[PDB]
Amino acid sequence: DLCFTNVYADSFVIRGNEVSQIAPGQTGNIADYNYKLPDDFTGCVIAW
Amino acid sequence: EVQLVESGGDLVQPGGSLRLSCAASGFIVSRNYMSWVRQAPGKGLEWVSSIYSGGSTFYAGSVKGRFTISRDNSKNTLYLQMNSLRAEDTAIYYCARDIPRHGGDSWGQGTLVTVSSASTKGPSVFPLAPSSKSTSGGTAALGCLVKDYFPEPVTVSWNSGALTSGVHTFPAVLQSSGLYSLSSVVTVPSSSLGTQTYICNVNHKPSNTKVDKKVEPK
Amino acid sequence: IRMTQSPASLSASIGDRVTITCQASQDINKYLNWYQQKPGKAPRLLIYDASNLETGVPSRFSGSGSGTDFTFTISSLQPEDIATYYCQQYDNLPITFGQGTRLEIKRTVAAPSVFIFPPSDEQLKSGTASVVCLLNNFYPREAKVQWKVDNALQSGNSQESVTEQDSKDSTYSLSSTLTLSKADYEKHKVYACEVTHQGLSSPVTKSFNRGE
Repeated sequence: DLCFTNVYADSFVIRGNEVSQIAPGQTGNIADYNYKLPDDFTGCVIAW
Repeated sequence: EVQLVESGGDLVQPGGSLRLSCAASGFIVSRNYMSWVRQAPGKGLEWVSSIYSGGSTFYAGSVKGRFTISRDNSKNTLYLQMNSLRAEDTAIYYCARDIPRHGGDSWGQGTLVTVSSASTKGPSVFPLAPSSKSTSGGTAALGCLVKDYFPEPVTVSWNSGALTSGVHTFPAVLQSSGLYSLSSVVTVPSSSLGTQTYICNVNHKPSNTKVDKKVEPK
Repeated sequence: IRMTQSPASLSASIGDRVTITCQASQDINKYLNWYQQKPGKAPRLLIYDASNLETGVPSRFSGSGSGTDFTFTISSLQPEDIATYYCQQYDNLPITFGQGTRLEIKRTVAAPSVFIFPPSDEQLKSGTASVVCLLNNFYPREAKVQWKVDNALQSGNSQESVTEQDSKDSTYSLSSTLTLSKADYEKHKVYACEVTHQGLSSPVTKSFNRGE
């Protein structure tokens, strides 16, 4: 239903144990030295 | 040299707050991964806390909210503020730098924490003077006895550290009174008994007890 | 991780081939370090990642593994190799160590030298006594030690402490501590400390006089 100005899709490859870290409010090597999701978010992490 | 004098702590009542300090030779504390292991007496080492190169703090389940970690850029000195202590935290604490994957390490000598309710009481120093029944043609032995000291550790030196041969310091054993004891003996030729003066030095760091006892064959 | 080390008392003679096995409960891949802790002195890092021995180590220690089960090997057992070795995994946040495998060295028996010390006059006049009989250079740590009180079996009043195995001569030292109060000391004058060693010889009899 909704409408917005743009949708930003970012893509990475992280090993399974670290998929938890790419979320809001997580700390570790991946979310602190490599990619940091903002504290507030409206988005859907998807991993296969 | 990465040598660490992580030496802070000796002991408090249950519910106190102690402050550890670590230290640093080739590197800066805030740039390399560091952590604090915990070795209970006679038990496998257990992991308490860990710091990262950008300030991330991770704790153990048993120390959630009682323990804190903190890193000091000014003087190295990785600080670990022990709070909300208890009567089962007694363990030797080792400062540790872990480079994560490429492999080097520093584990410093580490410091003893025995946190309890009892009070500190000075050692009782007693003379082991060698008996006249020692072998005339053999090698005689004589040593210095220390009784009823608290707390650990206690070091025994002979001739101000000049004599290391034949030194046998028995590990401390808990008596029924809650006070520790140890026995130190040495093996020296009988020819130096009347011409070399032997003195034992008991050391108690927590109470700064400096007792020197001169021992002579009778 | 429920780290599991299977050998805890393993004893080989000089220059032998032994092996330590650390086992885990998940896939830790290759991130398991092997430590060596000598008595009192701080632990050393021997094999990081489970497949890389640190430079400067002697070149006998080798380890290889992947996924759950890991193994640690010792190629030449030099006498100065007595320690306790630990396996650590450093990438799962609940970092859990292993139990340790206290390694020791085995050699022939030796004739022990037995000394005993009498209490000092000051302690005796201060209402307490201390009688210590000393045993040095014996094999093994396990030995038959007994006390005799009025020709009746005595138990629950003795204590023993064994020194850690020596690195170069592999000898043991034992001490027994006996304590009594002035009233009991002033009424009882024969005390003996007798120990039987594995080496077949005449039992040691220790006698002392009060005057000298």
